[PDB]
Amino acid sequence: GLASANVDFAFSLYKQLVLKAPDKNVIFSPLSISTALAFLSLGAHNTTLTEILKGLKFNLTETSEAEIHQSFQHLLRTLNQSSDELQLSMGNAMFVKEQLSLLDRFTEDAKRLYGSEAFATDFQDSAAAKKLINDYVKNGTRGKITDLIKDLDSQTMMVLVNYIFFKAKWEMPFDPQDTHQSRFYLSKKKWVMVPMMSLHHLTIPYFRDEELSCTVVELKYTGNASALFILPDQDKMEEVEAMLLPETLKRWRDSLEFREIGELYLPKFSISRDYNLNDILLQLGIEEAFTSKADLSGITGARNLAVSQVVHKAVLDVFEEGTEASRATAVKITLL
Amino acid sequence: GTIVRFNRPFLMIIVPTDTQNIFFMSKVTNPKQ
Repeated sequence: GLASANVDFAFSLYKQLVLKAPDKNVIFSPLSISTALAFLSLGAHNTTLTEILKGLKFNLTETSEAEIHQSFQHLLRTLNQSSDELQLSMGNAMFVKEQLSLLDRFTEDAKRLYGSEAFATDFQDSAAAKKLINDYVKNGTRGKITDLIKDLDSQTMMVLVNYIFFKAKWEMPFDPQDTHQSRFYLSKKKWVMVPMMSLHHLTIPYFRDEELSCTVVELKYTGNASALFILPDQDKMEEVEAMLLPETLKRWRDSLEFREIGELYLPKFSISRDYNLNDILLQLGIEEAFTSKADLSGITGARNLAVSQVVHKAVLDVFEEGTEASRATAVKITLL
Repeated sequence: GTIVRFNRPFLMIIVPTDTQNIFFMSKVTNPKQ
């Protein structure tokens, strides 16, 4: 259900991000974005609502708004498990202006379906409001995301926030002593020097996709999570990207077979990306929510709110012991 | 013996082991940012 839509959404979003900056690293969490938008759709009506759900890639003929929110509730209940060597947490929050009246139904649905906390914020003191939201996110992402919110309109009525923190250890860790500075080719004739970690004589799921000119390998983490790596041949990235479809991912995972690998080299790195998703969302059909015709009357009972901006911040750390990934999404909503 | 060397642009997708879903996704074109 939700998984199918999420994979479709993930790849659709990916292609748009690449179009915007074809040379830069792409780092995001479909789940964080989908969750924040589904949370927002809780208070949307008519076309505003329809566009969001359709934008999230849900087949409204095969699934109903009720089912959708239930999927997100179960998803939240399931994910929050930070213990068994694998730490995974996700939280939702809404910072609403002091004295702004919200429908009881919205607040209740938000708490039970999105486990959303609600915080009365004095948006007039922009500097104070920023820190509160940023500190909440900083706290939630164990210190990784520090500046999700850079600025706010003094006309801000509320901000929906979602954050996901992930920390796992490799099932087969890399020995730091085997990490050596080596070349990472940006292009066929240009490269940078980076710490290249290595593993020798390991048996892992592998698949050489001759049809797509790429190699797929899976490195499991201790827990119920894995990292799928897709290595396109030299100059085949765009060809692989053009084929990033749900059926492709499924085919890859179904084609994986255990194979003895003599040597595996993977760079150790820490990268981050900052995004203003307005352009991307509009391209995905989510439009009315941003306009004067925004119908978010399900939040306060009147059409007096419109989305001004949706931001996303992402951080990825890959090292010898494991991986740390942090993502956060914020939906700034102003007066209309 | 086969050798897999990630010394050029690659994609990394973190997915649950027993579910067709995507938690995190990245294209690393330059690990130095």
